[PDB]
Amino acid sequence: GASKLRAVLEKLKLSRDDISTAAGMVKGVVDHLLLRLKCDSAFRGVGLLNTGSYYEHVKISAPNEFDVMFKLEVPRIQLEEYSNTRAYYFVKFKRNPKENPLSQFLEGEILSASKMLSKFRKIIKEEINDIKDTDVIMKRKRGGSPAVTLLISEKISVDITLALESKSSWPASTQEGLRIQNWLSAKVRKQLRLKPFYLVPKEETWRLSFSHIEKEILNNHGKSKTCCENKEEKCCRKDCLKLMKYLLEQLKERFKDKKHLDKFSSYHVKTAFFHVCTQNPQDSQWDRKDLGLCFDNCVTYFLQCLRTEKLENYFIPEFNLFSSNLIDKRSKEFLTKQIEYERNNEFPVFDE
Ligand SMILES: Cn1ccc(-c2ccc(Cl)c(CNc3nc4[nH]c(CCc5ccccc5)cc(=O)n4n3)c2)n1
Ligand SMILES: [Zn+2]
Repeated sequence: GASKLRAVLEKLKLSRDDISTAAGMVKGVVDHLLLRLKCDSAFRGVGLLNTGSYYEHVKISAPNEFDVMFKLEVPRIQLEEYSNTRAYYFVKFKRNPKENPLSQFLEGEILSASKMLSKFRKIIKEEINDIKDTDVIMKRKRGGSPAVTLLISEKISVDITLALESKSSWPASTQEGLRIQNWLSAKVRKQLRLKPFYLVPKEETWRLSFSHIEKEILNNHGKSKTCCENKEEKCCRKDCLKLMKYLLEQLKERFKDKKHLDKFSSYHVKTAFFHVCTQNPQDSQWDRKDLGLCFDNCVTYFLQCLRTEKLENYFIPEFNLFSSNLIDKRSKEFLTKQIEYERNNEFPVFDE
């Protein structure tokens, strides 16, 4: 069955790597925003999350939809967990200078996201009109984040998310997360947990974000340090993740008229994939020749998650992305059946 999956992956590789002026239109827009933000008092320390993440694609079937993250370092940050949610936090300050750069967004001890987002939108709003280069128009749809969405000409779309960066130890609710010890090693888990973490808005609560960790794992993904560095140990982890992402997008596109799959997104698929990486830590369990079987492990596991309504966040295991209060039974049963139909029909959404 690996023949059809290879073709899907090769078509997908060709649209990725095909010459496109898109990422260059995005970089120029972003560079201007960053310069204008930087000469403002609240945003002096603003920058891009990854330098080279102008062409950062969440949607693997839409090469004109980009997603970028602007970060702002918050020293001496004081976090308070909201309502035992494990993942949502009030942000207050230890306060070294009474007025650090973010003072103008406080309400009491607590940092206001809505007010910080409003000034961020407005500054960006005042630089879009200033643009003489290309056709740029922004759209404000609710949710909190992705905060600002810019449309460059007819096809190019960019989501801009503002995130706070903290360089201190990850919050206690991550303690039992990142369960990579038996796969990538305990040492690697330590090195990654020494990296910063982020907070995005989503009640003026912020949500922990570990965006930046996926690139770190995906580029160094084997139990063997030489995974995918020769022909004797080529594995299919990356391809399985891409095929899972493309499955959800195609299903979401096929059923955009109904509402049942609106709660699901690629991070649900990413999460479930990395849980299978923990379950199956050996490179031999990810042999390239076994693409078809391995993809089926991933599908099977994700379907198990839907039916039991349990999908643990990868960093904060007590958080169930599939709880009833987050996604109702109807939605999960609808997705379960659509995937079964794909699985038992040699995945028709791939040849279309
Ligand atoms: C986009 N959204 C909206 C809401 C949340 C959310 C909800 C609850 C929690 Cl408890 C958290 C905690 N924060 C969080 N959880 C993730 N999960 C992954 C996917 C898995 C992964 C990623 C990289 C390496 C290995 C596995 C990507 C990511 O950036 N985060 N960030 C995040 N997320
Ligand atoms: Zn590999």
